[PDB]
Amino acid sequence: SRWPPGLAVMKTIDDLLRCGICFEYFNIAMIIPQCSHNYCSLCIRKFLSYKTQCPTCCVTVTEPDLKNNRILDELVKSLNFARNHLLQ
Amino acid sequence: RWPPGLAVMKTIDDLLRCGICFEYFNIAMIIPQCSHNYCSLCIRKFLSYKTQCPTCCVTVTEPDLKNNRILDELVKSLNFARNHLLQF
Ligand SMILES: [Zn+2]
Ligand SMILES: [Zn+2]
Ligand SMILES: [Zn+2]
Ligand SMILES: [Zn+2]
Repeated sequence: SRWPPGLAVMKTIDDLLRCGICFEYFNIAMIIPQCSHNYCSLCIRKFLSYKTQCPTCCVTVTEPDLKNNRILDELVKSLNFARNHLLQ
Repeated sequence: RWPPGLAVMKTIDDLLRCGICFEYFNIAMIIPQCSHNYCSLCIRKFLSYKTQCPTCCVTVTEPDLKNNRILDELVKSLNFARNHLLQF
């Protein structure tokens, strides 16, 4: 998941688009509205079945709180496309 | 903008642009019911005139809005990258 020579600066953006639970690019990104943290749907829903809190900041969170953060899905798709188009 | 080598990055630029002011998000707010995003001031001003999402027309009021803090970080990071890749 690396860029052509001289695009090391892209790492910051790549890192922002990765879930803190699984380290993969957001898959069906969900926001926790009370704290603005984001996770893959499956990742966060699995965590909340365990503990009803944000796995980053510890604020109380229940499953009905979660909302889709659709723009992150769009960004993941577009960044993957960009990266592959450049490596070509 | 991006040099020709990196023209594809315009796709990422486009996703970080507020649909009200056409500038990169400043203090991004998400409308949770529809997942569209706008600069905080842009959408709050719009809602004082018409209580709807500018893109999808669902009813929205100011108490609905939540910070989408990841977008501000993405804007900051992409600005850095762009400003250091002008001669790529
Ligand atoms: Zn995940
Ligand atoms: Zn949190
Ligand atoms: Zn705006
Ligand atoms: Zn909308």
